[PDB]
Amino acid sequence: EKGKPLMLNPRTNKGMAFTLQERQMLGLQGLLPPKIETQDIQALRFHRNLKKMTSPLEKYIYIMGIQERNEKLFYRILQDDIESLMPIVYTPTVGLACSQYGHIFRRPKGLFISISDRGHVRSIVDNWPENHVKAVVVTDGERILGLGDLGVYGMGIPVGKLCLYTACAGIRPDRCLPVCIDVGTDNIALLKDPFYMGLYQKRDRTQQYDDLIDEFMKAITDRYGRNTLIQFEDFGNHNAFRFLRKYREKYCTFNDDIQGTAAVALAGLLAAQKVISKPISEHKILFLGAGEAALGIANLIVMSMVENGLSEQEAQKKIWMFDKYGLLVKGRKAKIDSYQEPFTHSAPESIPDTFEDAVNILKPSTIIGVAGAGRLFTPDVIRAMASINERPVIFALSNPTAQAECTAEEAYTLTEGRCLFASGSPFGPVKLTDGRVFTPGQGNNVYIFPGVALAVILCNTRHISDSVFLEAAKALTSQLTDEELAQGRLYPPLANIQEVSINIAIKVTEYLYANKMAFRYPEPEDKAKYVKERTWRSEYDSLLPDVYEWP
Amino acid sequence: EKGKPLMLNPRTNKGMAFTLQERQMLGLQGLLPPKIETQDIQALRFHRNLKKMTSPLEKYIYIMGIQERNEKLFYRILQDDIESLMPIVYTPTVGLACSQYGHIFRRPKGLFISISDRGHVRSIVDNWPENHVKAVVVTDGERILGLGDLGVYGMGIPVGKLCLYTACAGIRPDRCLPVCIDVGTDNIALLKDPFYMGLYQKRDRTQQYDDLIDEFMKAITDRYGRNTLIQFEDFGNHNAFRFLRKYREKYCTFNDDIQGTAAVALAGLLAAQKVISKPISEHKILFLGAGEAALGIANLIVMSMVENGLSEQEAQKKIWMFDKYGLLVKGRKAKIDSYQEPFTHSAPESIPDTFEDAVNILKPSTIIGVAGAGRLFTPDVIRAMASINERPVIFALSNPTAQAECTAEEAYTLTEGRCLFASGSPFGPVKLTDGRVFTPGQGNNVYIFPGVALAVILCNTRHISDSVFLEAAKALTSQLTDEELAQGRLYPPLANIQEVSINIAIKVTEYLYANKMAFRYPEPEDKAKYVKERTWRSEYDSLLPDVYEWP
Amino acid sequence: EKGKPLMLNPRTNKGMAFTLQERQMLGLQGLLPPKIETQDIQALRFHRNLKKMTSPLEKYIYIMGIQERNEKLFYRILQDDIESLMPIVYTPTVGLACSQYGHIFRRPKGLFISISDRGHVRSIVDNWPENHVKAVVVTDGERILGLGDLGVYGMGIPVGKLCLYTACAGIRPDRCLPVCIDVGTDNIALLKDPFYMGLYQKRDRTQQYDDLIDEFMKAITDRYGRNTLIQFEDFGNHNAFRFLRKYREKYCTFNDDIQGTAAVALAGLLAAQKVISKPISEHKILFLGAGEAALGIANLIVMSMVENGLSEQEAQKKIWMFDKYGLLVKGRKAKIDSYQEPFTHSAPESIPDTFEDAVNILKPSTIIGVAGAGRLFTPDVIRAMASINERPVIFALSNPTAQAECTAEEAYTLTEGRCLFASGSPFGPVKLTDGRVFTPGQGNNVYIFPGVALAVILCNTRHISDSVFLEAAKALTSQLTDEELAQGRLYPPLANIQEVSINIAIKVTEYLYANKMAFRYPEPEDKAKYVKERTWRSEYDSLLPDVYEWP
Ligand SMILES: NC(=O)c1ccc[n+]([C@@H]2O[C@H](COP(=O)([O-])OP(=O)(O)OC[C@H]3O[C@@H](n4cnc5c(N)ncnc54)[C@H](O)[C@@H]3O)[C@@H](O)[C@H]2O)c1
Ligand SMILES: NC(=O)c1ccc[n+]([C@@H]2O[C@H](COP(=O)([O-])OP(=O)(O)OC[C@H]3O[C@@H](n4cnc5c(N)ncnc54)[C@H](O)[C@@H]3O)[C@@H](O)[C@H]2O)c1
Ligand SMILES: NC(=O)c1ccc[n+]([C@@H]2O[C@H](COP(=O)([O-])OP(=O)(O)OC[C@H]3O[C@@H](n4cnc5c(N)ncnc54)[C@H](O)[C@@H]3O)[C@@H](O)[C@H]2O)c1
Ligand SMILES: NC(=O)c1ccc[n+]([C@@H]2O[C@H](COP(=O)([O-])OP(=O)(O)OC[C@H]3O[C@@H](n4cnc5c(N)ncnc54)[C@H](O)[C@@H]3O)[C@@H](O)[C@H]2O)c1
Ligand SMILES: NC(=O)c1ccc[n+]([C@@H]2O[C@H](COP(=O)([O-])OP(=O)(O)OC[C@H]3O[C@@H](n4cnc5c(N)ncnc54)[C@H](O)[C@@H]3O)[C@@H](O)[C@H]2O)c1
Ligand SMILES: NC(=O)c1ccc[n+]([C@@H]2O[C@H](COP(=O)([O-])OP(=O)(O)OC[C@H]3O[C@@H](n4cnc5c(N)ncnc54)[C@H](O)[C@@H]3O)[C@@H](O)[C@H]2O)c1
Repeated sequence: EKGKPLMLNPRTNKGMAFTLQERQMLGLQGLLPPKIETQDIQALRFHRNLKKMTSPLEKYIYIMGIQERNEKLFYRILQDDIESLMPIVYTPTVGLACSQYGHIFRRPKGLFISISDRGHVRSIVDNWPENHVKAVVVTDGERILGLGDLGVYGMGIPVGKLCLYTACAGIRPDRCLPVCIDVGTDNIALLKDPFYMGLYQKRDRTQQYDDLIDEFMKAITDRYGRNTLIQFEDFGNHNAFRFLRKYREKYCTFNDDIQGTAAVALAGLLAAQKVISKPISEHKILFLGAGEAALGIANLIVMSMVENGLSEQEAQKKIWMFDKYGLLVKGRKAKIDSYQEPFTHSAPESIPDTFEDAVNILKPSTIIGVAGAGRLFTPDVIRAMASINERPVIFALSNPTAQAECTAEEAYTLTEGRCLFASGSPFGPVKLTDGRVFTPGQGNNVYIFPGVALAVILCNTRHISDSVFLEAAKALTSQLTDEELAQGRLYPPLANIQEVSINIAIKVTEYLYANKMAFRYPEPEDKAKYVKERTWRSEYDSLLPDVYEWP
Repeated sequence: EKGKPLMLNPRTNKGMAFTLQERQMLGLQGLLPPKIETQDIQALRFHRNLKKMTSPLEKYIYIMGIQERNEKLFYRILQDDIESLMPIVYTPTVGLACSQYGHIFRRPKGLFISISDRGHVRSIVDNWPENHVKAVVVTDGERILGLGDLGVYGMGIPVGKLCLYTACAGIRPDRCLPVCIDVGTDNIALLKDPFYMGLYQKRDRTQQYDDLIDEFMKAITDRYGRNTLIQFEDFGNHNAFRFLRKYREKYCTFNDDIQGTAAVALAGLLAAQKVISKPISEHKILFLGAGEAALGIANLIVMSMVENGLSEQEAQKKIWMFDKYGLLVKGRKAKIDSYQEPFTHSAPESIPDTFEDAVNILKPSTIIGVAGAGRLFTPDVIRAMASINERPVIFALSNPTAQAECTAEEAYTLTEGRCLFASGSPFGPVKLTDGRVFTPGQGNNVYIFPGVALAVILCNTRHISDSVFLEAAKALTSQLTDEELAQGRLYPPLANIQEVSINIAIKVTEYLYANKMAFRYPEPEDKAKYVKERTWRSEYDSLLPDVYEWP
Repeated sequence: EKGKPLMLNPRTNKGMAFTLQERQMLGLQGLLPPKIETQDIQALRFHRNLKKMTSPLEKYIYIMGIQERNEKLFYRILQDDIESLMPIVYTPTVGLACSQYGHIFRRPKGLFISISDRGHVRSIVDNWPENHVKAVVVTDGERILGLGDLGVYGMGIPVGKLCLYTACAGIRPDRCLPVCIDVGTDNIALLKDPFYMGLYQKRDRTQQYDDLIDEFMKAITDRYGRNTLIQFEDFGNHNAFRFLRKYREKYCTFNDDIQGTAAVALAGLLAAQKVISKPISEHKILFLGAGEAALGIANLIVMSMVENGLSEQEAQKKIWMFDKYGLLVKGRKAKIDSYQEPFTHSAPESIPDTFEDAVNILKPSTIIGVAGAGRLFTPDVIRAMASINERPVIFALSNPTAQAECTAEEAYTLTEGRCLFASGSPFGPVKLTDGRVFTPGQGNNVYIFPGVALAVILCNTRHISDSVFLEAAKALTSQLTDEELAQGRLYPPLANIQEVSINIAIKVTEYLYANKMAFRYPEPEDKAKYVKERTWRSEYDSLLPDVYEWP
């Protein structure tokens, strides 16, 4: 309306950016200090206030406070210094906040559906004020980064993720809905806490759990549409793979942990090859770890191979996996699951009892660290790759840094700068002795999920096939310039995650349309112009009314 | 209404306290974490959080964020630890916040009137969303405590002041209005700060300034009534006195800086007399300082004296003042003003050039430190007094602690535990070589204004005479129990400022009616029941609609 | 929200129908009489009330007052007695209301755009409180039926028109937008009336007029979309045709006055052919009149013919027209326009000076009365036709009844019950000397536009081709059951216009998809289920919030 409510609403509050005319006309005069500020000035104010801040957590609390008060300024701010603000609002720090959730808590943020609510999920869904919701991010808080099961504190994740859907892709904030399904928590620490904000019960694993997810899926589509994008996040391996399969062809869904991961990784391996043009038949990849990330990446790698001329079987034979019980080999005592068998091959004559051994026995051309257990890519493992291959492809994806398999410096120096390196955690440029400076790239999931979400939404796509991620991967790598690829950059600078994201969305829409997966039909001729035109801008909208005379 | 709006309104918002029933029936189910908490658990969480807090400003930012999200909880917390929180929300920490204003600024909190809006102050005033305003606190921010002129940053004062009107007296927050008039600022640190939130101009001191205060005075009573309590604060000596003189008989107004000061001070003295019972005529009071506070406490002392059998001229002659220029003598080169004149006596035979000399030449039985210039109550002046009087009354009121004229330990030790001591800033017990524990009291204004504002509001009083303050002083001193005086306390424990404030309310109302100053006329027989029956409680209200069958 | 606002909103207001539960839980308990009624009792009360009503205008004022207080009830009532109410709400009574407008005026009901607001039409358009508008009906009020130019009083037309879009087709009322453009009025009775509610100026006919229609056309699609259904009505021949030509391929628009007329008419003829099966080439149609309606039905006949094996030139030659100036002959002094030209044939040897002569000289097998000038189908012309044709097709379409060319009794009696008859205005059975009951049908547009608007809306069609109307005509005629034709009905009973309208919807959608005219592409397999699944129901919705325990 007019007056105060205009200020108590973040979707409208312009704060001191309300002009004099607006303050006067809207009944705000006197309610704000005597100075009128522009959006530029407000961003400049926050930047300074955040600049002189210590912890990433306090930076988080402060910036998220800006979102609950002024959504336009908040995105302007976060878009003005996205490279550094992204890890605060999301990526690494959000996980710190999910730990303090309840202690740092100040104001709710999304939609909470508890197992106690079973049978009434649509009523809870109908309580969501937004009518035109296009992008939903769900989590049950069961697996938050390396923090484990945080219960309802996991809500901090979808919130931060959606923050990026908007900041990078330009997806409308009002059409985004963060959701957290509370079925209980297995984290005893939380259960004991009297300030815990969730169901005081152990994670319900009964059928009720499955039915509740079904209900929630149905309820969301019933009100918002069968094509409403629903992305699972931090669900817990078993549920994440099975729900992905169970719904992928029934709803517009996908799990970023499995597929976004798979695509960012593939994108790296693709930029590598653009360097060492060697027969795809000349590749053998070794995985340090055989879990969620490893499986998603293998599967998408295999798909890249097949589409190039190799059988499914052939593609999978060039992929080996080494988890905490050693090389995933046919018959081994340690058990192997469905998703793993395709990569569980016949034991070599020499069964390694060390990754370094495997690296020597199997002789892979590429190594991928997804074990999340420290520097397991020892100098012995490293130099044992630089010796085996002219240009070793080394991927240490385990986060946070302390968990990585190795640093960039380790990789580069130990390989005299002949390795193609990339990691999940950031590392600065490694300037060796000869003067060479190698700028390593970080394979962050944000390169993929935002542009893929927008493309699917703008094309009214109702089902997301894995082929869209291969397409996505390809689209990311195609962004890398010559010079970028010449300095060890297997990823475009995170500083332009925006145009990279649009470019990715544009390419993906072109793909959806050409493969009849799109349904917004008076089909655009210029898919670029199309996408570019539908991106939400953080610019403030003028509120004045059109007043004119009359002849 | 119901739904989100209910949560976005601090007056109604009860956070995790809304019951399941309320959430369901109100359209909130799903917008809040699946946990039901009590105001007790809530208070408990924020308390524990605040305990583990380092800096006070942080503490202030934290707690002021609760007040902007859940008013009830805020006052609940504030009242749960009144003594420790009052100084954060107001008393001393608030002044630190005013210097920060613009840096810490999260959301606006009061009504801003600028000399730019002259002629249109009513419009601004009509923008205030509350219709039944009973208590206004104004400031032009010209003299915030020791910080000086902080322009519009002075708003933090009326805001914190009012928090206490509510916290101690039970004055309904929705009937409180924090006001700040911006007529320019003389502070060059401000005029040059690009993120300053006020008018970039030197303080206007022309007729427009006076005209604007009148306009504001008329605009406020026009909308809310002529009996609307308007309290001035941190205005700057010349204006504070003259405006006090100019409207005290035209409106319902008072100046806590002048009048509330005179009452807590005077109430300390009255407390002392419970020990030193000698005739009032035998008193001689020497003031370290001759400013606003010296002239305030002095004039009120005179009245207590005059009302005790002394002519007004004699009363005046029992008081002496020593500013920076030395003893306020008749004829001194150092200029003397109209308000000091009555205390500028003829020069004694021995004119001191030092306060120690003065203490000697006049041998006052009472000394009041109000110069705000550090320890001017030298260990010698102290002892001088202990030798001139059996139980000397030493009042070191200058704040903050660093400006205090001396300390608890100082005074008590240098007097052997004979002196009766009081100070502006706090000091903990002073245990002596003989094991005698001496707990001094603090002369904080918060003792007077809360209970006095509520009495005036509830009686529909239209004017406040100094006699009302004399009565508050006597009402406060009557709160002192034998024991606390047996401990050195010249005031009741600040720990229970609530009841002390209510009891002062009941006292002053009784006096107002009895003196035909009250206008709420169906006059109560039990003034106690009357006051207590009208205090605002912090208890959450039930928001559940009445559902029942129809027989 | 809840409370009074819920009752002041016709969309939500359910009057005495709100349940006790809803009243209690919604804050209405006490604001409504202590009685709970059903929509059935409600409908029943207003029905009985309306039965005991004398004049139709009263009936209109009454019922239009229900629509402004309770939308659901309104459509419930309207649909409970569709045949008798349609003529009150629209068809004929509505025109009477337009003359009264300003006298009967209670509350505004649509969107008013004035030539005064040129350049600012978007602003006005943005003021419309509905965001998802699917159907707009525009009129400049230049030609309201027989009443002529009624300026802004023409608003009553789009309003009543739309009531039927909803009543018969099930098009959601909140997605309907009645529009009236005021560019001045030529009516002197209006220009002089001091209580006139429009612009006191003669109709603008300069470029500004054309410019304003464009502006309106662009402003409407700008906000709601390019596929937004915009229907023109009562515009005035020249404009209605030219604007129809100008935008039919630019926007999603049609003119019911031209196109809907041509379809009900033509659908009557098609019905007749179910009796007179002779080859289409053997048909000869003579028109009494050569205006908008004659040119509409003619052109659509041509298309049905052309699509049946006739060249377009021949089709045209099977039609003849007789305006006020006599037979439309080649060379006649009486001017002939571009639209009549194709039906202005070379003069026969015997040029009639009378329609009876014409009927003789051309011996048409079909005659259509569209001159709006009373009984021009003289008892002689009638018999002439009955002697020229075994079963002559006589269509007296001029309205109201007084302008009809002849009557049911007339035609049937003067033909011995051989003629196939249809009329614009209603006529009850015509029982004959032999006891043969002849129930004629009425060619009301309400047969076509409702079902056609819904088909176009649901298919996201962006343009409407005459072929769509040809299809509506064939879709309607297919509704006719043997029996009703056995009774003389050349159209289905207006009593069941609902299903007849839905069935026409399902038919036209099937045609739209099949001809690549639809754009809602996840194309339904069961178009019937698709249409029926999207009709708006008049049933009251439950407003009770979901309350339940937590196990
Ligand atoms: N974009 C990215 O950078 C990105 C994306 C997804 C996951 N990751 C990282 O991948 C790591 C693993 O994630 P996940 O979801 O696959 O986990 P997971 O728990 O599903 O699997 C971890 C695997 O590592 C193996 N492992 C653990 N300790 C080992 C050890 N000491 N020696 C050998 N193998 C060991 C386990 O057997 C297991 O198979 C995490 O650190 C995560 O940060 C990075
Ligand atoms: N052929 C055309 O180009 C055409 C046709 C009809 C209407 N329109 C215009 O489009 C508007 C209405 O169409 P629409 O809303 O379906 O848009 P759209 O068709 O351009 O977008 C397609 C889908 O993407 C979604 N979307 C767009 N931007 C989004 C964002 N930034 N964040 C999240 N989701 C987003 C929409 O909800 C929609 O479901 C109207 O204003 C109209 O002027 C264009
Ligand atoms: N309730 C309380 O405890 C309370 C209330 C009000 C004021 N105060 C304190 O009183 C002090 C002064 O307040 P004010 O508003 O009257 O100030 P003011 O500026 O109006 O007056 C200060 C006076 O002290 C004199 N002075 C300054 N330095 C001196 C020196 N070195 N030696 C002797 N005299 C000196 C000045 O001449 C001046 O007359 C402040 O520090 C304030 O904290 C305490
Ligand atoms: N004789 C009686 O005891 C009597 C007579 C009439 C009405 N009432 C009751 O009083 C209520 C309304 O009357 P009222 O509001 O004028 O009360 P009031 O007349 O008792 O209060 C006197 C004044 O003090 C103000 N006030 C009361 N509590 C306040 C608070 N906590 N904070 C700030 N200002 C406060 C009021 O606004 C009023 O101007 C009604 O609900 C009615 O039930 C009592
Ligand atoms: N669905 C229906 O039943 C329906 C639909 C549309 C129009 N109509 C009726 O058709 C009539 C005309 O509508 P229109 O919009 O085409 O009108 P119009 O003014 O555009 O055309 C009327 C034509 O009739 C001719 N005419 C007038 N008097 C004549 C006379 N005395 N003898 C011979 N010809 C004469 C005129 O020359 C003119 O060409 C109206 O009365 C209207 O009620 C019925
Ligand atoms: N494949 C499917 O069957 C499918 C796919 C996605 C969403 N949905 C459902 O559709 C709903 C929202 O989609 P939609 O509104 O675009 O529907 P829709 O796509 O089925 O309807 C097509 C068009 O017709 C309009 N429309 C429908 N009924 C109307 C009516 N009665 N009156 C006037 N206009 C009407 C709509 O506004 C839309 O522009 C959601 O609640 C969702 O559950 C169904």
